[PDB]
Amino acid sequence: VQQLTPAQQAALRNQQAMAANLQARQIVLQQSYPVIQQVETQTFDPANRSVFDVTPANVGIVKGFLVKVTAAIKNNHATEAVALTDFGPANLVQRVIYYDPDNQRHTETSGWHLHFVNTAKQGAPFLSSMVTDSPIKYGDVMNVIDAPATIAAGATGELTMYYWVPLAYSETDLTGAVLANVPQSKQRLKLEFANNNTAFAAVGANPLEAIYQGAGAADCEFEEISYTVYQSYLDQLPVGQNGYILPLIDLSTLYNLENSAQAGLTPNVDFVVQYANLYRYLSTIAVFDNGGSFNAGTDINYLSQRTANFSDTRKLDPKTWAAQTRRRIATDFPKGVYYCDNRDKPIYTLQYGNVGFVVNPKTVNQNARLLMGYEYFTSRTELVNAGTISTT
Amino acid sequence: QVQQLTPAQQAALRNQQAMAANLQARQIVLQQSYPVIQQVETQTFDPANRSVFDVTPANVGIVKGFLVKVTAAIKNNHATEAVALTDFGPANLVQRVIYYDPDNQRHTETSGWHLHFVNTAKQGAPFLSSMVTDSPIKYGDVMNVIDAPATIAAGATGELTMYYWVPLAYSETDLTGAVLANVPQSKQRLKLEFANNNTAFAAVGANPLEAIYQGAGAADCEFEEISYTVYQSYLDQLPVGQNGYILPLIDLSTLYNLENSAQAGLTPNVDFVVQYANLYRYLSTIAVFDNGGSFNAGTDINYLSQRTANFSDTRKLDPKTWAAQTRRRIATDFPKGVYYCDNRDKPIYTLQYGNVGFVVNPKTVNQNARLLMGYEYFTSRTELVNAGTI
Amino acid sequence: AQVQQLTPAQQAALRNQQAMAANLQARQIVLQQSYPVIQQVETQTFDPANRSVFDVTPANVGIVKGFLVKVTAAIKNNHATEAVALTDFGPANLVQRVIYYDPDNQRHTETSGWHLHFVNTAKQGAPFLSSMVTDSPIKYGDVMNVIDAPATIAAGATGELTMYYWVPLAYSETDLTGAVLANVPQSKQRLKLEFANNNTAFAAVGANPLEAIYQGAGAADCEFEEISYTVYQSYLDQLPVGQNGYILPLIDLSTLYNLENSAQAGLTPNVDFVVQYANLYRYLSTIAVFDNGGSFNAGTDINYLSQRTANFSDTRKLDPKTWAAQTRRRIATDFPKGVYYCDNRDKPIYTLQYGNVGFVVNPKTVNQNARLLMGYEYFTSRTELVNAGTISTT
Amino acid sequence: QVQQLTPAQQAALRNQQAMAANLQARQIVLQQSYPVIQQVETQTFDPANRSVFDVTPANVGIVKGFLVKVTAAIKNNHATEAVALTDFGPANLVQRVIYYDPDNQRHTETSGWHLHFVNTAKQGAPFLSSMVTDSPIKYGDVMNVIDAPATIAAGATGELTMYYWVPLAYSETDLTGAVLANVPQSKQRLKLEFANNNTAFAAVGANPLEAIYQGAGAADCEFEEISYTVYQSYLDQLPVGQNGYILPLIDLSTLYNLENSAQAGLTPNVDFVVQYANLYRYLSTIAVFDNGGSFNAGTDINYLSQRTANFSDTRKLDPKTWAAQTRRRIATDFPKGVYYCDNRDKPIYTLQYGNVGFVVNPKTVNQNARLLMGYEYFTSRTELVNAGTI
Repeated sequence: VQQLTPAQQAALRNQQAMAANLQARQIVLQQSYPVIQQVETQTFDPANRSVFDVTPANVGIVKGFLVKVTAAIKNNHATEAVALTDFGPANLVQRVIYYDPDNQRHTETSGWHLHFVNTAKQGAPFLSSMVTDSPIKYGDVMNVIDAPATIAAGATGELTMYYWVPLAYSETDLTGAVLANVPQSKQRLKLEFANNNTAFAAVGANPLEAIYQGAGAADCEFEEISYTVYQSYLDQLPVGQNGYILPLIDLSTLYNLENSAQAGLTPNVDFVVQYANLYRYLSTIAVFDNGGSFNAGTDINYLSQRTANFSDTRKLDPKTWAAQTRRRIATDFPKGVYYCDNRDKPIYTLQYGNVGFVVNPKTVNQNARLLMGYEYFTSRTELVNAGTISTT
Repeated sequence: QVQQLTPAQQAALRNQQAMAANLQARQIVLQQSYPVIQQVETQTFDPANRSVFDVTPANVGIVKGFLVKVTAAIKNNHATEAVALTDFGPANLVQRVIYYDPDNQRHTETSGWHLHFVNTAKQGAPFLSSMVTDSPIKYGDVMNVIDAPATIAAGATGELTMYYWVPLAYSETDLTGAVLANVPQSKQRLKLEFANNNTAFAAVGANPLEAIYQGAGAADCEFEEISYTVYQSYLDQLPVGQNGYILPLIDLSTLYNLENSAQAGLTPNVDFVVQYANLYRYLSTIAVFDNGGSFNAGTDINYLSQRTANFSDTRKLDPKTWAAQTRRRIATDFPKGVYYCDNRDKPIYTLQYGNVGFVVNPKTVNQNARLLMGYEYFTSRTELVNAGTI
Repeated sequence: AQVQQLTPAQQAALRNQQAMAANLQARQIVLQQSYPVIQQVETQTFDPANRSVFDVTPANVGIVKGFLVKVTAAIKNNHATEAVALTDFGPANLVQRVIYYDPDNQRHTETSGWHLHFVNTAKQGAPFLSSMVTDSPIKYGDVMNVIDAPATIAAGATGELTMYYWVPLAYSETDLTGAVLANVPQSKQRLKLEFANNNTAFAAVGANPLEAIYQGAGAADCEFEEISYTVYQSYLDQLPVGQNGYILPLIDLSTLYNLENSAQAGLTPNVDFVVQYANLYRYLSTIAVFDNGGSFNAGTDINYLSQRTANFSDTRKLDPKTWAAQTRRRIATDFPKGVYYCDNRDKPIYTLQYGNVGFVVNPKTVNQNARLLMGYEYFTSRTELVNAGTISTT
Repeated sequence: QVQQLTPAQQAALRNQQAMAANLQARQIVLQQSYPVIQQVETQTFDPANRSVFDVTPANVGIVKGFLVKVTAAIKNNHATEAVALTDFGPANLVQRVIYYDPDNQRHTETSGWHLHFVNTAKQGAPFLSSMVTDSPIKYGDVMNVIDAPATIAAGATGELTMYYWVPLAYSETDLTGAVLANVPQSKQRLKLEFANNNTAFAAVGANPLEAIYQGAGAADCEFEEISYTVYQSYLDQLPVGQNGYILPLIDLSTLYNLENSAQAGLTPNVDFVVQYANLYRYLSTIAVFDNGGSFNAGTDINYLSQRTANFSDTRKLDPKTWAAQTRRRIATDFPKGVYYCDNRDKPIYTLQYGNVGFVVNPKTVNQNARLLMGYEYFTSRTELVNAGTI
């Protein structure tokens, strides 16, 4: 007969709180107004400081941040040039941490992983201009994301990069958004930037977190790095009786971005990375750093997503795997990056039992690691929606 | 009934309570099930030995379709002359696709070029292609999912890959046409005819409709190796109620079929009507104007149209305005000679044979000129009372 | 049923006979209490190098019986030495297409200009709007040049053409079957007219002069100077009013009288080429034009023509010279070379099953790109034109 | 109904009590009556003067068919060049056969070559031929029942002999199709058109389809004489019961008809579908692939088939396996270009016009290429509600 999973039994005992959460989200999105506003601008030399702290404005229901990073890389070598890596200007930011007003961190990931989830949630390369056949001069007019492909010996290059640091899931789904109408509780957006060490790899180094690589990289340096943060929030919140109208489940659930690093790979043996409990995984990104070398599928036998340790659900070679990615973002990721979409059916071990991610390599070099990147929800329920001054 | 024989209110000759239970049972299935894709067969062969293969898919779950990866290697053993790609290219690696339901019931019987274009038209873009952007981050053509060299020189070798989605269900959210295969009657069949050394290399001046390469060195071009891999997409972990499986009973008893046809007898500056058939629910129409081995970009056509009996021409347009309606569909143009007609918002369903027709008015017609028609359509299990498409 | 599928008594039990007796009473009241008006509804003069397709707004009044279309042209031959000569279809190719839409956006007649001209001939009993030559000493004859065209335009000369077309809606002046009640305030009623232009009206030597007007060695330099058109609408005004609104023949106004053309190819020598008639139409006549690859012959490339039926195979299997003898009893002449007329006005083809009646051409010699250009007139009785199919099949 | 539109149990929408009374009355007639064959008409003419004849036999009994002996004499008045026989040969001595009922209802309207091949197909051997054996007893070709010289030299004269069975009843034990001529109405007609001096001699290069001889002296060949004789097979002493004649009522109101057709519009390497009309009961199909006046032994055909709407191809075979299935039928091969399809065990009977089709996939198509289709079929007296036999 019919038997429900523990995930479906929880969905029937929380079905009146979810109906109240849906009708409170519809009232907020109907009656509020989207505002984007600059909250911080700074220009620094990264030979003195590279870790920065950004205090957001405490207003409305925050949906996310737009970070604009601009750089002025100068090459001081006499006779040798450098060239862009495969991640390029996405390594201008090395780490993004955001802390809640409750001092609970939401997103703690690197710069390349934030860019690829921005790519995956758009359906195209993030803030890119596609090439067409039109005689009307569209195209790369404004240089939103730009970097020169080669900085010569004695030249100077200007870089621009945009990051969307997400808090809410989308502009119509407020799962993960932050109430910020609290004056005494600050937020925090920690931003690590590149240096003259971590951004100019030599010939034979690991260009994973670098920006330029070449035989003149020992004399490449920044001149300045400027950043600008834009806070995107919902102003003019609806107020009924009993205070603000709030999607309580959507504000207590987080939406996170985390990356890891697994090692110890063996040729032609299944490397398994287990999905953890309590998380509802929306996308996995695996990067095969094969010891400072990135190859277009020719060092992988197959990628997979297993149930318990048995009965695979998508076991594909690295071109059939990339064919499912081309239905998502209308291109494929750089060399070594493999994306797995789980947005319609999220990987939830309460629903499916133990689920792992499998990589079977073909060639494993020395210092070869597997760089995971996750994107998920997590709930952790609440009992007080209060915090109102009664002497007002 | 101002234009079509039955409008959408008169086309409600169905039960409308079996339609309500079908839509409810489909939405239950698409929640409690999980999509699995897995390889079912793989074989590497030589086209000089064998060229037609029959593939046995697994009898699991509710089957949604098949992803066929075909990889090939071509040696050009000419002394001095090279060959070049045709307009259809690696999409002619597979010559025929026939699928058979466990009750020995055929579903899709097309060529490979027609199956590729329906894959393009259902994505909104060329199938499994990578768009070219302006990013400094190195996206682009990285993995070479669909790829073929544009020219194989004399004494060189070219490696080329092609993917085909053989559909059974209509889409990922519409389960019309899907096959229940848990406890079947017999095995399923996936007949696959591949390209030969006789069909894949056309000489200078030949008809490059089914060819892959064409040039002066085509007499000394040969295959070395063709591998195929068939993946099966299906829905596992089906929901179970008080009476066994929860099933969309008239989505599984419906056939989402793709079919091919061909009509000849064109004369210049008059209408060449290609009459649709009754009792099919036509969803799209692809016409390929093979003008005697020559393919032109609308230069040999006065107009294209789609008529009715009561109404006149409904979308009579010149070839560049017909192409403008397809750049809103797939965001590019089809190759030369290929014309797409979408009827997905309003399917053709007549009850009289020649009630709706497809019209091409040519202006220059060479000998052995023909229209190569491809159809995708819905039909129930009473396809046995139908007639020929066209 | 021995020849036809439905006998005239069998297809009279498929109709309401009390609604038909009430329909012929309402037609006699309309035809004796109305006034026939003919009125010019549109006129403009153009250059076909600028515009050649026109939409004509008629007048929304009365019960419309048809349209009279006068076309005048001014062809110039800018060649240096060579002249051109008039083709067999001639000035009848001044109009290329005719489409009429009624007040309810329902099309009626969608045919070519040469096919409209031959049905105009076939219903008069003579070549349309022509004057016969007599031996009267009183100066009758061709005084006004109603339909006129010079036979040859020399190098550096100009010719004036004049052509008339009757676009029928009603079947005749005594039978209002096919007429349109147009006293409704709308704008969907129009008369689309595509005219000849500089590409379709001058054919080179050895080309296909089917839709051309002139043909010769100097046809590359022939141009139009000017084309004028004038449209006259014939209708019945002051409709009789009893109670319950107007007194109208309801079956006559819910029936279409249409003219349609189609082309079929695929002829091979010395075997039958059966062009099938269609289900649910009521065919009245049939024009067949044998374009033998740009060549038109006076029956010297046909074995025989015939009409065909499922049981009772051939009904008029005749020689081409004997087929022409049955049309000299109709129009007191014969049609141009390649044109063959089949009359079915006494017993109309109405056949309830698609290819039951067919039209046969047995050719002796078939050139490359040969075809039959059919032309049909029919009653089709709206509420079953929606359930109809294609007008022909081979 | 997996394969056909209506299977044999669904095609039993007849009375089945009038079927058992028809079967009972048929064997009473076949036991009690007596087969009579007698001469109707003999006539000797010149084809330069007259060539079409109308034979009016007497209205006796239950008519089973007609035997037509045609004898001819052909002079070759050329100076130095000779002519040679075609593949169809003396079977083109009769160009057209039409029979009419006493009620002026036509039954068979074919050519002479198609009437000959149906005579071959219903026997199991070439019609009225001598099997070559090894016996020392002098059997063989003694009487020359069907004879023609293979080559008529310059100045020579050749004598031809040819026999035709024009069928009315289907067989000698099945009276389906027979004509009850004991009626108070007019006499039956048998229209016969013969060869001329314009249609029996083809020049070198011309189409030898309706010709008898073909060669470089064919401009000077002419008939000296053609004689014909018509015999009539019928049953007399019909049984009388209590209510008059004992008659197979729904066997005499059924027509066994042979009919001819022709379709054009072939292009290389695509399917050319020729659809089987509804309401006929097709027993056989003869398709002659005239490839522009050239007849080949399967070298210009990829495959032949018989499609269905619900099913796929049912007998898709290469042209030598298709000929292998007819060697189990007539114990030899039909001439070059002639392809035979047998449906006598399960006749085609659709109720929808394009349910079953006949497919030829060519590989080389010349100009004026066509298929010459010949059908034989059963139909009731409601042939008046039928359509064309494409």
